Amino acid sequence: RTKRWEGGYERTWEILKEVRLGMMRHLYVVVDGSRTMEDQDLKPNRLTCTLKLLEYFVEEYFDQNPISQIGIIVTKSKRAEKLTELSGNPRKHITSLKKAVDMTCHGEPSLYNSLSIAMQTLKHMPGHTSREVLIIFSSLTTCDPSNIYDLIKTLKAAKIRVSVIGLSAEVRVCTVLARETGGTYHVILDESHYKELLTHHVSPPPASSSSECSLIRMGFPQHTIASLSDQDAKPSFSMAEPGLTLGGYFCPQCRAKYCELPVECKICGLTLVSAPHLARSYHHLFPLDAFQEIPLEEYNGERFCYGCQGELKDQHVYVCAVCQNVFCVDCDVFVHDSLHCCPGCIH
Amino acid sequence: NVLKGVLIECDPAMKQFLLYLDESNALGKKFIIQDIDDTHVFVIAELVNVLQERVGELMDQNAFSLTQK
Amino acid sequence: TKVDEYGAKDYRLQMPLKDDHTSRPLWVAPDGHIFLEAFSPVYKYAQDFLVAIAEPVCRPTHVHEYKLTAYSLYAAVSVGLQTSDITEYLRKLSKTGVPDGIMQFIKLCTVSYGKVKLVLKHNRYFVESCHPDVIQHLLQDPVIRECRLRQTVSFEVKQEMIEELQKRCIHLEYPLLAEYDFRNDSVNPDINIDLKPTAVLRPYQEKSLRKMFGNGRARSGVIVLPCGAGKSLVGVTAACTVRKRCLVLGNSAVSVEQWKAQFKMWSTIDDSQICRFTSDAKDKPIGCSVAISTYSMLGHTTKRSWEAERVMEWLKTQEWGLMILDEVHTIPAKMFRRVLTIVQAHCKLGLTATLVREDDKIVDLNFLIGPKLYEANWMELQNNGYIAKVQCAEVWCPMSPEFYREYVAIKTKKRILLYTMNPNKFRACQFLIKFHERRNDKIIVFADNVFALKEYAIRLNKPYIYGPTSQGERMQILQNFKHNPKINTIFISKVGDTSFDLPEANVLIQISSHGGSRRQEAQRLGRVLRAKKGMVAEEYNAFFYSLVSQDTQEMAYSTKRQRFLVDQGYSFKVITKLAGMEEEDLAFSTKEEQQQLLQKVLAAT
Ligand SMILES: [Zn+2]
Ligand SMILES: [Zn+2]
Ligand SMILES: [Zn+2]
Repeated sequence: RTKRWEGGYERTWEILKEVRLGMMRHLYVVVDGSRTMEDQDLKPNRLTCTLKLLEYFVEEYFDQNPISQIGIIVTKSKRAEKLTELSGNPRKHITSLKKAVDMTCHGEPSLYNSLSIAMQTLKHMPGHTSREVLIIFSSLTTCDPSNIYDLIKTLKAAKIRVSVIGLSAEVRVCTVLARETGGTYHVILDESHYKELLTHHVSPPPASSSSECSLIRMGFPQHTIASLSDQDAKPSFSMAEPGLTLGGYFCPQCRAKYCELPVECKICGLTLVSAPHLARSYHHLFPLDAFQEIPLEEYNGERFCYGCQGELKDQHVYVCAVCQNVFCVDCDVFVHDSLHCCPGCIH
Repeated sequence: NVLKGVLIECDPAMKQFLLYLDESNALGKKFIIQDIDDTHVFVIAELVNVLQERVGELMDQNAFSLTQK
Repeated sequence: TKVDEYGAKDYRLQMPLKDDHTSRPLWVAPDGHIFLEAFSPVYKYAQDFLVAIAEPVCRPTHVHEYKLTAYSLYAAVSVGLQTSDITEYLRKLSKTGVPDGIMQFIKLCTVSYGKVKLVLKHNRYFVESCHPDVIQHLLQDPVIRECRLRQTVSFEVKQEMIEELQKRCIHLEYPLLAEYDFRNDSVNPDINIDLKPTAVLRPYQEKSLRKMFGNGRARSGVIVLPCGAGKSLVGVTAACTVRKRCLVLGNSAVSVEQWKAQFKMWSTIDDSQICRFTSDAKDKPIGCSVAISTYSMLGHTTKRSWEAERVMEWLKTQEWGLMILDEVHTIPAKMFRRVLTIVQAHCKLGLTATLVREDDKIVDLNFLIGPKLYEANWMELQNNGYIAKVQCAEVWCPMSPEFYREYVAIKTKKRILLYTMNPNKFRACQFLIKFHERRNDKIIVFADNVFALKEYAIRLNKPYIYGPTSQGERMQILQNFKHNPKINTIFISKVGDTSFDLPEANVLIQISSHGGSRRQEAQRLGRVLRAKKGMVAEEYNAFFYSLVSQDTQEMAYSTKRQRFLVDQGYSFKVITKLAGMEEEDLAFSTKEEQQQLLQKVLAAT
């Protein structure tokens, strides 16, 4: 047996050559606090990446569904702890996330305890509200005190929509949990896939044939202020060390003044909300019809794009199905993504 | 009395060297008018140029001559 | 030859700029200097190629610098590279072509190889050349005929004159080939030693060995590897490769012990098969094949002991397949170089962590042993984690006024002591020690002058180590320092940097040095280069501080001394003051304390 050096020098350089939608929804975000969260699985630290993107998702969740509320649970060392109960305040959740960036990130998570803690909370929720859970699964191993299939059957019976997002893992329990409950299980392909998946989850869940509709009693109070510079005022503190309130909303039953809306009654257990918050969801009820593509110029004499009055620099163009106005890809994307209405159809 | 001249302030190491220079008569003249302070002395205005030159020389005496080495 | 209005040498009249110079990352200067864009896409290939054909000068982060030399060109031919091969690839890499002055220079150095070869047989040394006529002109000087003893033609040469002849052969433009065909050698019996699979070989180690073993014949020369880079393993691996009787020589008995442990640790060889020919210890060297000794023993100029003479005569008569020389920077010494004439060795391999010395004898290694077979890029090893990231620093300790007053007054050697001992340097070390001690960092203090070493260590109530300290006391202190949590620093004299196996430490403070010498500086730094139990290269866990007295000769020596480290790429961050030293309780807080020490310092007489 001769050594590798008998052949010669390496000469490395020689290689070179010359549907119905559930409007109101209650969702709990489940996040692993397990050892794998400290792993630099993506470019940034997975814990930092997931928390940073969750702050965006939390804000967008309320931004697309004001009447909704969100909750967050952290699960580590076989335990599951409710980081923040269901609430309408993204800033409170986001504040907890910024704090959670320094979490111990030690131990093994428990899906069973995470789901059961959520179910013990979501079981008392009303029937009209869409009960949901979002699971950010990081470490494919998860300890459980009992057979998860019973809990899954209980989740179906409890009508709690569960959807799992697996990071670098395609787990069996998550597969069956999602598809049996009717939810979806997805895995992070890349940062864009993660951003896309959370963005997709912001959409209200499509109503299942097993889902039933219900009415809900709701309160629409009016903000009230002192008459003029601390005159005829009504001194009071906010219900949210609460400071004094110069002006704020009320409740016909609570008669307690509030600084921030929409919120659930702290007393009556009834939702208080302003009329624009409801209209913020009506785009779900008025889905915008897609504009037909005309990437070629197709002899369209309108050199300027109707939406942006700019000459179309590329072979990508769209025309409306009703008003027949012409819009460039940036206008069509912005219209379908942000405006949700056809400018010409408004006429 | 009152005395003409120039004041110079520097760290006490240089201040000692300055005192040493006339104490040793390196420049041959008692250019220090008086001991003002641990970092301050008053000196004759005409000798400040060779004094500054001797300080410059002292650095080269205590510094490596890079000279493209 | 050509200089612009500015001091820079210009070469517009010497070489053009190629059409795709932006893609080509290299320049070739007519004076032999070479530059390489370290950030270029082909840097990897260019680095290997330039390490193969040139001598590295500087290897900083963005642009490396190399220069061509006959020895480096011989090494290129030693790996089979033809003049056309190096020229063609150099031209391809060069964004400004190849200057004809260098091309013709390369021609001469390339054709001046393979012509003459030196070989030894039956304890006799023969100079062979393929061409028969070359001998007639090469012998035209009587120095060769007096050196000569009273195809492939050859003649025998007087052993004692081989050194003189070999040095002449270089300036005579006919270097002697030293390839040893240990594979096709039945005259010298092979030894039953192999590298046990426990040994792990790193890429740089493998590269250096592959370059040394360019073919089935071992090439003589010097390998430069840091102590932390496992130079010992390369030596052991080379012996396991040669499989023939080999002689290892260390600069100290401690090194001889280290080599024995390393051979047992890495090779299948048994303890009885290894002998440590030393005056202090005996293993019946004649009883085994592998021998280990020191230059002081074999190079000994005075009368040998009768018993040691027995082994030495046996050593003299036996032929050594491989001769491993450790810390060869000492080899050019008048006595140490004699060892090369005393011992008969087929191939000689030199190893050292600091191939630098203040005398102009370092270049003798090219003819005494051979060209640089390899030289590790210390920054690359840090980037690869093989070496600890050391955040070197230079603390500019301001000298005290009453000290400067005397320092400037006293021009004799006594000023070395006064610049070495002052309250600010003292307080700075005490502060850095306290800080790193309370930081739970192992600290090694280094000094030269024993007077300052003692007065510092006693005032700091810490154990010092120096020459007359017996080996038992010396090692007992190291064991306490390593294991006892209540001790975290040791004050070592030159004994620690000259030659030793000191336990690795996170921090090192050098309060005194022999001078602006590069060798001792890199030897001292070598002690902290060892990777720790759980460090990472980006952690900057290792530290190295040089304490210098401002406005003193120490400044000159320190900057002069750092030359080799800055050339390797280390950044000597200057520290003018340390925050907290103003409030931390430290010695010499009052002028009377300073006066008392100064008085005793003056008492040194
Ligand atoms: Zn109410
Ligand atoms: Zn447009
Ligand atoms: Zn439209």
